[PDB]
Amino acid sequence: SMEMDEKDFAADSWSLAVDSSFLQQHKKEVMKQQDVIYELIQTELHHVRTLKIMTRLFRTGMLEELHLEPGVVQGLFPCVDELSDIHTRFLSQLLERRRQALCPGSTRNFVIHRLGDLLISQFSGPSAEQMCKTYSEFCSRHSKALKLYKELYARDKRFQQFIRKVTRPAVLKRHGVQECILLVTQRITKYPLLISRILQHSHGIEEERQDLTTALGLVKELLSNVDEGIYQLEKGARLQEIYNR
Amino acid sequence: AIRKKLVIVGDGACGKTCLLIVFSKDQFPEVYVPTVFENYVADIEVDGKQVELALWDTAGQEDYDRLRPLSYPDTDVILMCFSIDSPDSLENIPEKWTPEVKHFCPNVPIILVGNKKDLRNDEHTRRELAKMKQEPVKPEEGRDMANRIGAFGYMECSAKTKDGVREVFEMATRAALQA
Ligand SMILES: CN(C)C(=O)c1ccc(F)cc1Br
Repeated sequence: SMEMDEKDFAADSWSLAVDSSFLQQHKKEVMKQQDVIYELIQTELHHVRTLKIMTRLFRTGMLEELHLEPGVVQGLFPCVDELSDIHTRFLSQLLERRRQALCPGSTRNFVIHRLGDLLISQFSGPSAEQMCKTYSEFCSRHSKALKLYKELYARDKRFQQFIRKVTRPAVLKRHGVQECILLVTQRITKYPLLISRILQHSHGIEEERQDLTTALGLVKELLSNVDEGIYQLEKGARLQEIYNR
Repeated sequence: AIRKKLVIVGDGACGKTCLLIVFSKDQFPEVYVPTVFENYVADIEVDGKQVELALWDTAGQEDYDRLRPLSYPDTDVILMCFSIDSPDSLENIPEKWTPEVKHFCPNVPIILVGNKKDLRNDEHTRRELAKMKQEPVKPEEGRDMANRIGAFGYMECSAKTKDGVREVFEMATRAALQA
């Protein structure tokens, strides 16, 4: 992540991020709604950071330092460039909505009143079709990526040294290769939980309540389509094992 | 320090997310309780042994039968949760959660955990449950279910007050270390 965004989302909540004199100008219901929107953006910033560790630290480091067989790096990090493009674009829209809402003279005081429309746009049309295609592919290749990682770490000395080197810093404690893969697979199922809680505190404006209700339905439709489109790929699986599913 | 993996399972109302949040911060949040939990790697020393215990939540995956199992590879210990204020969450343990965990995590120890133990003697909880001819889960009902399902053990805790939370994760670490 870049320092400007890390600092903007360093606080544990929106109520601790804004100036206390600005917080005191709002009703409790607005504070509750803003705290959950802040958690959605903060966790999205961390999710894009997980994807950058996978593309920049691991994938590109293996290509530039190691002598792996062709197709091995793609097997460890399936769809990571596509996932990075989807979420970096979504994060850009969330951060621009926050930036437009800032009070003049402030880099921290804002209220986002219109998130629903942004979520309907993200979870409909071509961006939803790309999310469905990419997660159906990624999640079907998840078990294979973990098995490939374990085989390389146990048998290739230079690979083991590389992993131990780049994951030694304390800031990588939660972000080993296998941890990154499961953080990405679990991201999509966090959205309904966050959206439902924002919706609970968005009844003040009926158009906003309706828009978040529509967004929640679109997110659940996407998840149901991805879940129905998954079948774990296995290296060396025979056709007979596949058609006898 | 050896690395071990813990996964918590249970119904949406069992309090699994809150339990992981309270343990990982050693505090019940005073300003904002997070809606979701990403992951965490806890440094735990139990009976003289140092372990890095990676913690994972299955919240949000309950309705997605092909996404949910992706949380299980290489799990070393399962916390199988129910809420003491919800006998319905306890009824779903033996024939939904238990067969799934035994299938994807063979031979992995399961600790059955009764969450929200502070609500056992809460008057509002007792009034609400009595309308459906129910009462808070009794300790013997929890122990009997743990015995029936082949659990390694039965424990209770309250994420709200933190009582019993440290003991659950220290025991899970001991279970993860056993042969
Ligand atoms: C085909 N395949 C990899 C599985 O059924 C599987 C096995 C174990 C596990 F912990 C998660 C899964 Br998903």
